[PDB]
Amino acid sequence: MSVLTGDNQQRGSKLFKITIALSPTLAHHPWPGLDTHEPSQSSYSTIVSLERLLPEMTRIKRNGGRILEITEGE
Amino acid sequence: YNQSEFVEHLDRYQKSGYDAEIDSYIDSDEYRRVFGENTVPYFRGFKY
Amino acid sequence: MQDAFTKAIVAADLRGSFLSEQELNQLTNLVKESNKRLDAVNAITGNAAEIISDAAHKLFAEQTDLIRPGGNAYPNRRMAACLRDMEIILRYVSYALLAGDASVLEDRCLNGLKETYVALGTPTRSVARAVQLMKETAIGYVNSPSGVTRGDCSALVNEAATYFDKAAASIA
Amino acid sequence: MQDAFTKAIVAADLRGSFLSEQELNQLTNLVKESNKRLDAVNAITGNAAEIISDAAHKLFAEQTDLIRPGGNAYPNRRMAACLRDMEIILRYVSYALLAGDASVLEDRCLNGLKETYVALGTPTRSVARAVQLMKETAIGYVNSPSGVTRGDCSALVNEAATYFDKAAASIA
Amino acid sequence: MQDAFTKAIVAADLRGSFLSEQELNQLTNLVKESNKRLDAVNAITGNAAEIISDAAHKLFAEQTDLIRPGGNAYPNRRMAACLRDMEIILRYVSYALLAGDASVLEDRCLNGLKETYVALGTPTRSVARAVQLMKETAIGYVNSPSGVTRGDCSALVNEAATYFDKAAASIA
Amino acid sequence: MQDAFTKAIVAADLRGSFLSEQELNQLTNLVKESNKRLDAVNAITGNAAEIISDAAHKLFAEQTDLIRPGGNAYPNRRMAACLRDMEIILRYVSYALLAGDASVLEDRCLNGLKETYVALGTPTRSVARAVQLMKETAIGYVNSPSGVTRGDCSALVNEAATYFDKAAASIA
Amino acid sequence: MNVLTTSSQRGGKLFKVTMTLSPALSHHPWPSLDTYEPSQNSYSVVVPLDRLLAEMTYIKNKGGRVLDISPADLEALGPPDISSVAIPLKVELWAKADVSDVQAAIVAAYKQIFGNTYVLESERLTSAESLLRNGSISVREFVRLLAKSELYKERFFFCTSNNRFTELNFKHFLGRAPYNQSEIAAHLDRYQTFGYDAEIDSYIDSDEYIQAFGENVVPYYRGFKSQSGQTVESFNRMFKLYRGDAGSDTNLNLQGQKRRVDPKNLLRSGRGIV
Amino acid sequence: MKTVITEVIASADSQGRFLNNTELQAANGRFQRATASMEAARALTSNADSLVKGAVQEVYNKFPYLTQPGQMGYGDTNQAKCARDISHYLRFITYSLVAGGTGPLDDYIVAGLREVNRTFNLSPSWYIEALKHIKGKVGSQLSGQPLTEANAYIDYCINALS
Amino acid sequence: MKTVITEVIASADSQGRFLNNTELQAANGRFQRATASMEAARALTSNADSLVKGAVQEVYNKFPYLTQPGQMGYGDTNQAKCARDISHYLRFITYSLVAGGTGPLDDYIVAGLREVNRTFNLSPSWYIEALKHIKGKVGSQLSGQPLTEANAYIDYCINALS
Ligand SMILES: CCC1=C(C)/C(=C/C2=NC(=C\c3[nH]c(/C=C4\NC(=O)[C@H](C)[C@H]4CC)c(C)c3CCC(=O)O)/C(CCC(=O)O)=C2C)NC1=O
Ligand SMILES: CCC1=C(C)/C(=C/C2=NC(=C\c3[nH]c(/C=C4\NC(=O)[C@H](C)[C@H]4CC)c(C)c3CCC(=O)O)/C(CCC(=O)O)=C2C)NC1=O
Ligand SMILES: CCC1=C(C)/C(=C/C2=NC(=C\c3[nH]c(/C=C4\NC(=O)[C@H](C)[C@H]4CC)c(C)c3CCC(=O)O)/C(CCC(=O)O)=C2C)NC1=O
Ligand SMILES: CCC1=C(C)/C(=C/C2=NC(=C\c3[nH]c(/C=C4\NC(=O)[C@H](C)[C@H]4CC)c(C)c3CCC(=O)O)/C(CCC(=O)O)=C2C)NC1=O
Ligand SMILES: CCC1=C(C)/C(=C/C2=NC(=C\c3[nH]c(/C=C4\NC(=O)[C@H](C)[C@H]4CC)c(C)c3CCC(=O)O)/C(CCC(=O)O)=C2C)NC1=O
Ligand SMILES: CCC1=C(C)/C(=C/C2=NC(=C\c3[nH]c(/C=C4\NC(=O)[C@H](C)[C@H]4CC)c(C)c3CCC(=O)O)/C(CCC(=O)O)=C2C)NC1=O
Ligand SMILES: CCC1=C(C)/C(=C/C2=NC(=C\c3[nH]c(/C=C4\NC(=O)[C@H](C)[C@H]4CC)c(C)c3CCC(=O)O)/C(CCC(=O)O)=C2C)NC1=O
Ligand SMILES: CCC1=C(C)/C(=C/C2=NC(=C\c3[nH]c(/C=C4\NC(=O)[C@H](C)[C@H]4CC)c(C)c3CCC(=O)O)/C(CCC(=O)O)=C2C)NC1=O
Ligand SMILES: CCC1=C(C)/C(=C/C2=NC(=C\c3[nH]c(/C=C4\NC(=O)[C@H](C)[C@H]4CC)c(C)c3CCC(=O)O)/C(CCC(=O)O)=C2C)NC1=O
Ligand SMILES: CCC1=C(C)/C(=C/C2=NC(=C\c3[nH]c(/C=C4\NC(=O)[C@H](C)[C@H]4CC)c(C)c3CCC(=O)O)/C(CCC(=O)O)=C2C)NC1=O
Ligand SMILES: CCC1=C(C)/C(=C/C2=NC(=C\c3[nH]c(/C=C4\NC(=O)[C@H](C)[C@H]4CC)c(C)c3CCC(=O)O)/C(CCC(=O)O)=C2C)NC1=O
Ligand SMILES: CCC1=C(C)/C(=C/C2=NC(=C\c3[nH]c(/C=C4\NC(=O)[C@H](C)[C@H]4CC)c(C)c3CCC(=O)O)/C(CCC(=O)O)=C2C)NC1=O
Ligand SMILES: CCC1=C(C)/C(=C/C2=NC(=C\c3[nH]c(/C=C4\NC(=O)[C@H](C)[C@H]4CC)c(C)c3CCC(=O)O)/C(CCC(=O)O)=C2C)NC1=O
Ligand SMILES: CCC1=C(C)/C(=C/C2=NC(=C\c3[nH]c(/C=C4\NC(=O)[C@H](C)[C@H]4CC)c(C)c3CCC(=O)O)/C(CCC(=O)O)=C2C)NC1=O
Repeated sequence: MSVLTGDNQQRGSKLFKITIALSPTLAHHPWPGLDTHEPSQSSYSTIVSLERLLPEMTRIKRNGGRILEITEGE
Repeated sequence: YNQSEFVEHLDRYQKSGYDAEIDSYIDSDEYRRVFGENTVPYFRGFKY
Repeated sequence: MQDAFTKAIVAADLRGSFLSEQELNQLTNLVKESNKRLDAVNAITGNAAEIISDAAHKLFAEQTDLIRPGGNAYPNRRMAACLRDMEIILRYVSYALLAGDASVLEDRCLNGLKETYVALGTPTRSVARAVQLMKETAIGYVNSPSGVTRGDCSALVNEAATYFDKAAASIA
Repeated sequence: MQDAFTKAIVAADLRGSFLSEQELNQLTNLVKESNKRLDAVNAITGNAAEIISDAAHKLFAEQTDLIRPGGNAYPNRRMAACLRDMEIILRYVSYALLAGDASVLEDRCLNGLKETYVALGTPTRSVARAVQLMKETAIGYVNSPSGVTRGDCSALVNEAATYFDKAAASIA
Repeated sequence: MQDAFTKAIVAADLRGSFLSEQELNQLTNLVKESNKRLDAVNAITGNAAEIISDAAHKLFAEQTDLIRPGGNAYPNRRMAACLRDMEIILRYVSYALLAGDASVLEDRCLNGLKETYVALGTPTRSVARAVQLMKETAIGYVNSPSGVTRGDCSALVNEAATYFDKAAASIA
Repeated sequence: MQDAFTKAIVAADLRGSFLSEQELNQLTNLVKESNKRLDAVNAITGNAAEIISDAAHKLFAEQTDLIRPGGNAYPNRRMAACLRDMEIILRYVSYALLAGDASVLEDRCLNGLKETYVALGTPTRSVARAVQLMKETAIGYVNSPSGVTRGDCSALVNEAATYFDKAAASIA
Repeated sequence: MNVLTTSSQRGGKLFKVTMTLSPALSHHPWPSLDTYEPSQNSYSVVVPLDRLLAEMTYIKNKGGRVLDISPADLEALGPPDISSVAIPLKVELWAKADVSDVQAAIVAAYKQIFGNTYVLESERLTSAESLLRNGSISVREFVRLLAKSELYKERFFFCTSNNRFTELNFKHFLGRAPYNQSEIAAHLDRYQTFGYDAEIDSYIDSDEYIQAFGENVVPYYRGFKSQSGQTVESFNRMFKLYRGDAGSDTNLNLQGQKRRVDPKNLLRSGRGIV
Repeated sequence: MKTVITEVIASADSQGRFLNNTELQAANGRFQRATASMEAARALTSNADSLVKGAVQEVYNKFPYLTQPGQMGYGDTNQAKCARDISHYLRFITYSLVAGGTGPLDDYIVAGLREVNRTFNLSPSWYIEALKHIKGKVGSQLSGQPLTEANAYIDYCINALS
Repeated sequence: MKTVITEVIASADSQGRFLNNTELQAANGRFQRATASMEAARALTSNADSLVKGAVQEVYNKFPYLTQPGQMGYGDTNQAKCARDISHYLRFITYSLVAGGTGPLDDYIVAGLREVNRTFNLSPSWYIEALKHIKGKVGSQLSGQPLTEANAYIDYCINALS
């Protein structure tokens, strides 16, 4: 389950679980048609280390998806 | 130049045959120094 | 991914058993009707563009709000997304039809789809309708094609319908 | 990637022509012998492990230097790499055999291979030999299998050989 | 080509300077030890054939694969090439030893040598070993010769070793 | 350079062995068919000019772009180069045919040839075709000559073909 | 002397050689000073095996430096066939994986990320694969995990220079050659001040990476096709980078892990500052 | 070039795997199907001349205005390049029939189609109408599984152009 | 689960593409082949009982020592778990026959095989010998394309274990 297992190999310090409403920031299907992503990837839970927290958020917003939540990972 | 060059070339021809004797003139440092790779052979005996 | 045979196998295994003579002959029948099935899948592939186009023309004929400003199939970008989704769904319905099982449709296309559309503000009832129109035309083609041998394809037309109806139900 | 038909098509196109009645019937014959071809590819797949193993046992029987320290099939890591390469080459030879064309073998496997081995210090002559042994055993299997209908497979055995011989030549 | 003095001169010139009193006396010391140096070079010249022969006997004692068919010192032609290379390297090591500088060795012998051997399929590790054996025996001779005045030649034995070790490192 | 016997010998030597009774009789058979082989080589030599000419006429019949300005067989200088290459390749194919081995063809003619042509801008596919036409006509001559004793030359016609096919493959 | 035909005459193994000559071998017959042609600064010649020892000795003496020796017949078989990789097959990992869907991904990430070297079974990253299977991480996430691993560190980083590492990195992670000298430099400076790990992240969180691979697509080759903001000479670099289907990244080469893209070549695409 | 044979081989290779019963079953389909395919191919091959002239004309009959001066169905060169283009399509249809897949169509006509047609002001509608006509006439040259094959590929081109 | 049908669908989906003539030709192979496959399946199904007891015994006859005390062919539980395991293999062989591909074998026996066998001290040699024996007897229960199918899958298991 994206119910993070362990530290999810992030190492680092704290783990924040951040969910975003990703658009085709990521996951455009390789298909010929219009840069969609599966329907069930509307919200994308993801666990990142404290050191990598800021960079990721900057490139999420930059590519247009908007953060929906944020909780410390544990 | 001398009767030694003839004896060396005659002995090489007898030991290694015709093709090795032709290569001995062309791979000589005298050929390389004065014709190089891109100059056609030409008569030289009129210049010291 | 499952097909109709694979489904049989999974249920047999959950009993710890070799396939029942019951299940064997159900699958022998699927092989029996497989030429018809290939024609049915071929009917959709061979008219995919028109099936989408004709569904589309008719969807916007009915729901002229979608193509007004404020509407979810306006401007060109959104219309292209809507046309693309019509194709995606028709595509997974044809896959299910080759397979004899809905799973590829449910797992790769329908799972999460409704919640995507709601997040986006895409009117699901309109999307359901576009799927109903694709069904009408697709089946039209399954039933009236180029020099196919005459026979009865109603079993397959039903099954295709349930795949269209699954998608509609799942989305509305 | 090419197969025997695709090859025909490319040559026809370079003339600007529909396939010659010459080329048509050459391809009709390939379809004629295709059951035999499937058995031949199946002969290799069904004995891949033994073909590699038996080739291997015999390679090191002959060349006991490879398994001494200093040798290119020593220690375990290198032997596993050598066993792996034997499998890779047998694989692409079987692909060529299903295809009726050497191109997948030449393009995905043989292209650059010799220069790789020389860079690595892998003795190419030993690799060539390992390929010759795989050929002997593989063809053995193509010729003497489990309850296949009796007939003449020499044309296919030749063609398989040329794929083994291409690889050997390319590498040595 | 450089010798130990020429090297000093090149470094001085790159400063735009007359030789430093530092460098002067380093060179005065080389002149101080030059009789020993001449004996050391003479030790190698006077036993060149045996140094190569003894290195050789021992190389093939250790690596009996080189003298089997398939091996890089088989047949006579290849053994003669290998014996010739042993001589060539011993020769440039003796030149470096007369010079007090490795440059003639690096520039005329070692430069490109490894890549030559790899192109040829000549096992560089075996060549490195043949060089290590020449070193053992050569130094043996530098240390225990015919009626040379007794003294300490360890500085020169080291320096000779580094030339043997340069060659080995460069080739392996 | 190798011939079919020399090839046997090299493989035997790599085993450290006197020729196998297997290999002996394969070579006894080559001696058995050698009169036919001489006629086959003679067929090519005796019609070399026409084989090149006829191949040529037909190459430019098909590919009228080569003889337009901008084309690689225009002006006279380039046509003479192209005619010359046709002869060179036919020549090394005949050598391989006398030898019973492709090596002279691969080593003296085919090695590097493709990369030469690409550097030059010479269309390799056209060169491959010119080789295919030489093959057709050359074999024509091998099969239908002046008062040669009647028999079966198909084995030799095949082998000649593979030399033509090697060249074509190598170049295209 | 340049690019060759044939191999042998009586029989040989032709080797082609390359050097850098003084005006001692080749000079013009002009009135002053001895000079060789400027474009034959490094010259190459193909010599059969016997004449070979004699030639190398001569060249070294009269001043030249041998740059390479390589058999002619290696070098006659062209440049790699690229059909398999002009346009590849994409592999992408779906939301509810199928049990072997996920098997497909792992084998491919391995091949692509590790550059076709063998990863033996003792070697594989099993705990990490566990994670992908359960969906805890995604395909891009997993791809980052392999790069920071010892196996990746060990075959590609520890034993080669930074120039080489970065050049491999572009090939593996991004599928394309490195476009500029600036790219090399920009990266080397990052490794130097933020460490290895920060530097690894920089290809996997990049905009270029994100567009093409998104998050569920295994990185695949894409440099044999025209891309955006790619200098033109980066399509010839790709041939230098990938040597054919049977070629691989290999740190086990006799000469070791080395370059493949000439430093001179990179500068042709532009030089600035920083 | 996409054929049943190349597809299964591609799928094996990409998993580092020998061809297995799944892949050989697939190949048997392609081989079993060759007879119908190749009958379609022979019929389309010998009728090519007239199929092309029939479709060319039909483009002008359906788009009458094309044949007026200042238009793209006027003068020898336009009308010549048209016949040629339909001939290219029929040629690749026969190739796809013979090859056992859409590869020849995908590689030589579909890849790039729209960019080319858009730069040169060529309307797909013409080409669809050429193909619709070819489909009408091929109804009486073939029947059964050869017709189904011919249809499969003609329709494939029409979808590529919509 | 790998079948001809799932494979072609997977390949279409991954290129965002409707099934085309290439993919439908493939499917026809799988359907044409079902008769031979399913005959093999029925024969292996009804003989299961004896095929299993035959192979179990043969493991002990080829590895006599297994049946001595302190060994892994001794006592009711080992010998019971053995019969079961061969029965699992035959079961998945029939499934692979019916399914039109190796999927059932790949997913339920091959994935993980070596790790499991290595932790539990189970030698593949036994299992190969069980299967070699099953292959011997299936020579006279089937013939023609049903035998070829049975063989294909038995051999597939033997290669998985080598
Ligand atoms: C797994 C296969 C798959 C499906 C099914 C899929 C659906 C899907 N449809 C989307 C958007 C969309 N879908 C539509 C569809 C419609 N608009 C209407 O008014 C009509 C009722 C309807 C057409 C019948 C529109 C307009 C958008 C764009 C919404 C926006 O960005 O405002 C998006 C957001 C990403 C994007 O815009 O590319 C997804 C993921 N994506 C997938 O990968
Ligand atoms: C075309 C084939 C051919 C022949 C026949 C030949 C003969 C020949 N013999 C020569 C020398 C010689 N030949 C001899 C031979 C002899 N000395 C004696 O006392 C004996 C009576 C006799 C041996 C039976 C000697 C001793 C020399 C060396 C003379 C010198 O340099 O002082 C030389 C001078 C070049 C050289 O020394 O290599 C030639 C050209 N050269 C050739 O190319
Ligand atoms: C290339 C992949 C492929 C296809 C498409 C294929 C089709 C195919 N359809 C067939 C029959 C048929 N197909 C149909 C289909 C229909 N009948 C109707 O009236 C409906 C309009 C339509 C409903 C789908 C019927 C009724 C038959 C004859 C009965 C049968 O064979 O089952 C047959 C048996 C031969 C024949 O009777 O013509 C084949 C081979 N075979 C293949 O290998
Ligand atoms: C699952 C993929 C698949 C396979 C493997 C396949 C095999 C297959 N092999 C066949 C025939 C055969 N196969 C062989 C093969 C051989 N004969 C020999 O003596 C050699 C030892 C061996 C050489 C390869 C021969 C001789 C025939 C009979 C002639 C023919 O049908 O061409 C036939 C025709 C029916 C029969 O006569 O049994 C089939 C269906 N069909 C398939 O769909
Ligand atoms: C600048 C001074 C100089 C050096 C150092 C030199 C090395 C050199 N060694 C060569 C060959 C060779 N070198 C060896 C040496 C060995 N074989 C073994 O197995 C041993 C490990 C090793 C002896 C210790 C052999 C066997 C060949 C012949 C390779 C062949 O032709 O197959 C060749 C190829 C040309 C030829 O065969 O004459 C060169 C250029 N050439 C030079 O001009
Ligand atoms: C023809 C060229 C030439 C040579 C070879 C030469 C040798 C030479 N070696 C000498 C000394 C010597 N040579 C050595 C050498 C050694 N001592 C050892 O115990 C080692 C075994 C060996 C190490 C290399 C020693 C220790 C001395 C005495 C100290 C010295 O003069 O530096 C001397 C000084 C006179 C003497 O003490 O005998 C000369 C002239 N002179 C020359 O012109
Ligand atoms: C060892 C025996 C041998 C061979 C085989 C050989 C091939 C060869 N062909 C060459 C050129 C050529 N070869 C051709 C051949 C062709 N042009 C076409 O369009 C056709 C496809 C094809 C004729 C069928 C042409 C046109 C050139 C000149 C290329 C140029 O200079 O632009 C050259 C460059 C040197 C020269 O032009 O003389 C070589 C070395 N040389 C040899 O010594
Ligand atoms: C000067 C070099 C030289 C040549 C050329 C040569 C030819 C030669 N060809 C011969 C036979 C023959 N040659 C052929 C050749 C052919 N049969 C055909 O139908 C084909 C058109 C053609 C294929 C190449 C055949 C069939 C025989 C008789 C069988 C045999 O002796 O092997 C014979 C045996 C005597 C005879 O039966 O006439 C000789 C001596 N001998 C030589 O010393
Ligand atoms: C085809 C006609 C042709 C050209 C153009 C040519 C250039 C050329 N310049 C050379 C060297 C050189 N060129 C220079 C030139 C300069 N040094 C400076 O600092 C200045 C910036 C610059 C003068 C404006 C120098 C100093 C060298 C010697 C480099 C060295 O050996 O260290 C060399 C190496 C061979 C030699 O030294 O003779 C070549 C081939 N050679 C040719 O055959
Ligand atoms: C951070 C270190 C770490 C842990 C601890 C971990 C646990 C873990 N166990 C998993 C599955 C699993 N774990 C088990 C374990 C068991 N089954 C049983 O019946 C027993 C009670 C038990 C063994 C004692 C099984 C059977 C699965 C596979 C479930 C399935 O796919 O159906 C998965 C899903 C991904 C996968 O299958 O690889 C994770 C993430 N993953 C990690 O990265
Ligand atoms: C493997 C470990 C490693 C080393 C050793 C390394 C060297 C290295 N030095 C570089 C640049 C550089 N190196 C220097 C160094 C100097 N400039 C001078 O004038 C002095 C003589 C000298 C300092 C003592 C300069 C100035 C540059 C920048 C050159 C430029 O961009 O113009 C570059 C190009 C990339 C970059 O600029 O970051 C590399 C790869 N890179 C590595 O990864
Ligand atoms: C495209 C398909 C493909 C092929 C064919 C391939 C060949 C290949 N073989 C390799 C190594 C190897 N190959 C061998 C093979 C052998 N050693 C011997 O002594 C025998 C003569 C021979 C076995 C018959 C060995 C020992 C190595 C390891 C060399 C080393 O690291 O020292 C490597 C270096 C990467 C690695 O070790 O994984 C490649 C790329 N790679 C590929 O991707
Ligand atoms: C290999 C497959 C392939 C196809 C399909 C193809 C199509 C194609 N059609 C073209 C032009 C053309 N195509 C047509 C087509 C027509 N004119 C009419 O009378 C009708 C309306 C219509 C036929 C239905 C015309 C008039 C041109 C000339 C356009 C121009 O250059 O202005 C061109 C531009 C190059 C040229 O002028 O020839 C291409 C590439 N090219 C290919 O290589
Ligand atoms: C779904 C497919 C599937 C397979 C194939 C399978 C194999 C399998 N065999 C097992 C044990 C076993 N397997 C055997 C096998 C044998 N003993 C003998 O008498 C013979 C030598 C041999 C039969 C040839 C034995 C003795 C054990 C008990 C091992 C133990 O727990 O010590 C176990 C450990 C769990 C258990 O104890 O049951 C597994 C998972 N499990 C599966 O789920």
